[PDB]
Amino acid sequence: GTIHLTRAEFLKKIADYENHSKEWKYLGDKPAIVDFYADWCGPCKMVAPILEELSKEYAGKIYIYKVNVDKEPELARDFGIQSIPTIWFVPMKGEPQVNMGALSKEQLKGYIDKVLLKQ
Amino acid sequence: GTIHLTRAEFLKKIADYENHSKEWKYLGDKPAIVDFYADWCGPCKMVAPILEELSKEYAGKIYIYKVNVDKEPELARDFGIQSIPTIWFVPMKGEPQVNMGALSKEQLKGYIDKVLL
Ligand SMILES: [Zn+2]
Ligand SMILES: [Zn+2]
Repeated sequence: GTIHLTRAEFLKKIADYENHSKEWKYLGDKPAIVDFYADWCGPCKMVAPILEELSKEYAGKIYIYKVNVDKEPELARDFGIQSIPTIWFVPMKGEPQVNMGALSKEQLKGYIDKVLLKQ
Repeated sequence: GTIHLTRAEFLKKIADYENHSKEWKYLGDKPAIVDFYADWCGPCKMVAPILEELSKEYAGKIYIYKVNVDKEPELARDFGIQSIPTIWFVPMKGEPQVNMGALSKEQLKGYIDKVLL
């Protein structure tokens, strides 16, 4: 005849349907920096050229990404950006490490070496 | 040098971070009907015998399930049930086809032979 179904049975016979929160999973082929900045940020203008030269010095070893929070408000909001700049250090495996505020080249190199490249 | 990212590009190069994938993965070994009913439901009274009949003539081809929404409030709420009866036709692959309202034996056979089989 027809088959009566509890929710517990539904999960086994129909679909294990709950939309469980997704675990962080990096998709890039090299570790990365992700720099959340804005045009009106003072420090960022000094940091900007530092990131360009770091992207050359570590070329082939890392990516350095930039996100303009004004142009990408959904992304910025979803990641709770408050301090400008907010800099993410994203290793191939593990949770991103987050720094709020500006950093010197040597501070950046420190994070690149220890966090991105696992020295 | 540095690479600028749109959100769409972030989703590909960094992390597909939203809970927006989940694939509907039907777990059964044959197609199914799932009938969301309730005791307070008038038209369900007419549909019930029809389903039990269909349950027999298609035995081994499909399953016909029944969910009492008042006994399974989380299921009813999670799937946004808005009227009773609500009937699902669940294919081996693809999203289920959903019909709100009582159907006829002629109509149910329609979906079964065409959508399920
Ligand atoms: Zn979002
Ligand atoms: Zn739920």
